[PDB]
Amino acid sequence: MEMGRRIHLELRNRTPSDVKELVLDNSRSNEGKLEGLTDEFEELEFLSTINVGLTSIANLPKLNKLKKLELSDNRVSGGLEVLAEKCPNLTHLNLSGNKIKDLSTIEPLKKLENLKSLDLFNCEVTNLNDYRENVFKLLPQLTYLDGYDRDDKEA
Amino acid sequence: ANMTEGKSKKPKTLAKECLEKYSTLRDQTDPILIMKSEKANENFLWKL
Amino acid sequence: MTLAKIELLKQLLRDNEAKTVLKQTTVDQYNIIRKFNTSRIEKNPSLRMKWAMCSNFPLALTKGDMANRIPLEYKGIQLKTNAEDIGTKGQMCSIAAVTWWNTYGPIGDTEGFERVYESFFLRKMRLDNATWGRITFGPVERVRKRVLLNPLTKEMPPDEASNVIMEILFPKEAGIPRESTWIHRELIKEKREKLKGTMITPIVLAYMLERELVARRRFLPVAGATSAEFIEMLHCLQGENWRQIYHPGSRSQSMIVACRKIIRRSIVASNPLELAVEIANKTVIDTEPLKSCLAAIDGGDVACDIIRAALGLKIRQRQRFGRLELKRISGRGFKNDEEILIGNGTIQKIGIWDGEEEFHVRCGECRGILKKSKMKLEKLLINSAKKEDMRDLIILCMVFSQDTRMFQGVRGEINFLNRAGQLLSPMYQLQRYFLNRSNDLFDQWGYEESPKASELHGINESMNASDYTLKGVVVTRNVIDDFSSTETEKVSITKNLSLIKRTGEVIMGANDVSELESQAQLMITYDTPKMWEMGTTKELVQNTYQWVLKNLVTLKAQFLLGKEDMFQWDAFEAFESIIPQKMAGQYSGFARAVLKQMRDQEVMKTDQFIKLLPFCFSPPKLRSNGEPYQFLKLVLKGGGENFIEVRKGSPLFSYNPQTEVLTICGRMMSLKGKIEDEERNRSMGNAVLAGFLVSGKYDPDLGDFKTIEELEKLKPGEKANILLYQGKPVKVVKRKRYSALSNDISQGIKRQRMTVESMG
Amino acid sequence: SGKYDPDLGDFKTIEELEKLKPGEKANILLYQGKPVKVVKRKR
Repeated sequence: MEMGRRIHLELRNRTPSDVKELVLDNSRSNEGKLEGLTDEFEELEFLSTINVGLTSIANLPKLNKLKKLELSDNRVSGGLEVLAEKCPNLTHLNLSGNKIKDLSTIEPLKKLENLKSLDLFNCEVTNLNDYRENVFKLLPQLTYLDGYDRDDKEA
Repeated sequence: ANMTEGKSKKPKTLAKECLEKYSTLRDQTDPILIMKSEKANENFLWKL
Repeated sequence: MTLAKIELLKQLLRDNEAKTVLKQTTVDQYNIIRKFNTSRIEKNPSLRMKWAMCSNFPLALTKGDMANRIPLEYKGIQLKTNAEDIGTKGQMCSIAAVTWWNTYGPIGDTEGFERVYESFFLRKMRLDNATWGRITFGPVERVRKRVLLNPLTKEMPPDEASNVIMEILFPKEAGIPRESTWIHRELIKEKREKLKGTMITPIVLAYMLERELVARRRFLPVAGATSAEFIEMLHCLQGENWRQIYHPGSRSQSMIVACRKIIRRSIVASNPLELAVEIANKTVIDTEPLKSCLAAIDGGDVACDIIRAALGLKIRQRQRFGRLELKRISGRGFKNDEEILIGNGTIQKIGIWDGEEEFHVRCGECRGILKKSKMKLEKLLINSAKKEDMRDLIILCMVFSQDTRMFQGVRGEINFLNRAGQLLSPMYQLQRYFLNRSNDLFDQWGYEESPKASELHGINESMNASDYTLKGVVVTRNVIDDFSSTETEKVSITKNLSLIKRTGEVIMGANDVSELESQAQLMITYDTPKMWEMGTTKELVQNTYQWVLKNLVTLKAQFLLGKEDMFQWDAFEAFESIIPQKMAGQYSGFARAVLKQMRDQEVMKTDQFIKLLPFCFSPPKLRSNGEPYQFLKLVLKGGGENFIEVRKGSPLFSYNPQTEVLTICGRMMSLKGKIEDEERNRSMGNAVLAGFLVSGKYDPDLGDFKTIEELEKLKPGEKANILLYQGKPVKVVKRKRYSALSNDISQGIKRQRMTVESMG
Repeated sequence: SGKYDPDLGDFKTIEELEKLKPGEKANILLYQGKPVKVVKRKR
């Protein structure tokens, strides 16, 4: 199975601007990328990339309608500033299970202002003193986190 | 966690109530072994 | 070879004797024909083998092309000869060629041994990983017991074992699969897949499977554990004057609980037998009906024995009274009604046994011999096994003996019932009274001097090995071995579940079962609404989801039609009991709207369909305007963890599509995927020639016969010409459904009794 | 709005009360043996 097969199954061989969500899960990728998603995409709301072996974020269509994106179980470790230049309209961010070394990796999210929830589970950065407080004062725009900002609501 | 008024109760009753609240874990009979010690036997520990 | 087969057949028929015998003896009679061998068995195998090993070519090689791999003489050593043979019609050879083959020659495949000889390698694994301990040189007390020599993958009776073996490794000759392949479908498919890819002779595999399935049991002297794993090593573990510590490298409690629940459910109603058997054969334990472990173990708890009697199975004919297992030794007791005053002052009319009698008595781990006369216990010999078991044995034998002292020792009252609320006979009422208050007849029974002797030593009322014992009771420091001649004699079953001998005598009563509740260590999934309206909400949800899952094909087919008849199913009525009354209607309306949307504007999604279907049993209550209410969290009775998540999953229900698995009430089940493709993968076991019924005779209109692979090509409802068993041409029709004879019989009985009651 | 209804579930902690939504009814406990049933209000 490949990203192309998932794209064909979800789109069912139709125009790219017909679905506002994608499910790219359990898909092998060339050197850890997210190919199979052409830049021609114009409308997209939800994303899902799990067990894709994504190692970096360097290929992504420019978008202005996406609000949620899901990355998990990946060895990606690099600056995410490119998201601002690609789609500065993210509201739900999920990095659960990813591999991030230190706090500097999550710095480039400051320039994004629409993010309200960020998820980081069993991450090497999560095991630090005052990581919760340090992240909060580092990303003032954030309104939610792993789930315990002040209360518990569901996405 | 099992919220309580604040009364003092025997540990056995507290454990019983806590397992009742999380009944799914208590009624687990098929173990999905994840890791094993070099010498210990998983079956014996699970049965215990 | 088939041409060689036909040529050999023609040559054999050329003689008139072959023609007359072949055309005379039917296929069934073939067995007799085979047994007419010379039987000139060697008188002394040792001498024969010794002589043969010194002969030039004792080995009898089968004619073939293998010999060309090896010369008739290698390195100046004679190996094989080209002289003809009369005994086997092959060639002759010597062990020299065998050793050379072990040295050089063709190299075979090593895969087959990984799985084919699974039992032997499992034995080796259990030996290697076992942990040894100290050795206790002191004397060891051993009891003679009927033990299973070797562990079994799935114990089954010999006939079922043979049928399963044939269904596994003999795809042909599989006419009309019985009511045994569906029970063992998982074993069938597992062994079929494992043994595929081999080239060993089929008879070897058949014998190995027979060893792996058919049970082997024997009388052995054992002390301690008794599972087959320990019996394998009994030769090293045990010892007349030495013992070793050994730890080799469940369903029972669940079946006990299920049988007890079935007994309690059926007794309260009239005609308990039919209802009990319906529930028993409609029950399942995680992969199989109850006739998969009941038929495995020998005997068991009284409830299991009664259920087996209700079903078709063999039960040990020991007399169960409360917990006592009694085996008569001699004497005949005349059961005559008599009026006896009880110690409480009341007078009861009950049956008493005139005449002397003796019984071997067992209870848990306690064995003994009891000798009783009418209205009196005479003698009791026991071994020290356990305080609880010894007390139970003493009290139960006391009550059974109907000793006048036991009656005069009553002090309270006897008006008890069972969990079903029924008044029992005075004997069982007294049993319960004395067991509840053990220190009632013990105090006034009277004491007897200690058994002054080399080994015979007494026991006091407290069960401690203390002298000044009870009148009659004696504890011998020896081993009492009892319960011989387990004839499994013919036993009848009355409607009220109480068994009786070939004569009118009663062996097991409906009330022998003890009213003790436990927790099923496994998923006890029934198939009848009547049963599961007892337990907790989690059990109800699990059973409803299992009912939905089992008959997924029918529900999925009815979904396409789009009619409300699909939702008005009795299976969900019990579910209605665990949904809040004030809000169940809103759930039903919301789920109905969601499922209509699913049918209209999207495609199949099994997980959400299963999740949302059951809540629609109750009538809907739409919004004032008319639109359905919307929810995302269905609350259930008990609150807290008893709640369903509409979106992805919850404690009671969570389906993961990455691996396509289903977790219900903390239990993982394999939904390979969706689609009739996954339906057929579920049907990947079953049995060869299971989708075809028999109808008509040869009917040569179809010409020659067709194989199973070509049989599948035919569309449902066609007619095909096939061979049944060893020949027997017949005409068959491909089935359009899956059948269950037990369900049909149960429904017929239900209709019959409904008619009887309506006329009455 | 009512009284103790075991069907609705056990008593709800402040954590669940704070995250509750208007128009939803819950159960609370004043002291040992005096439970009560309450409902959220917009005002």
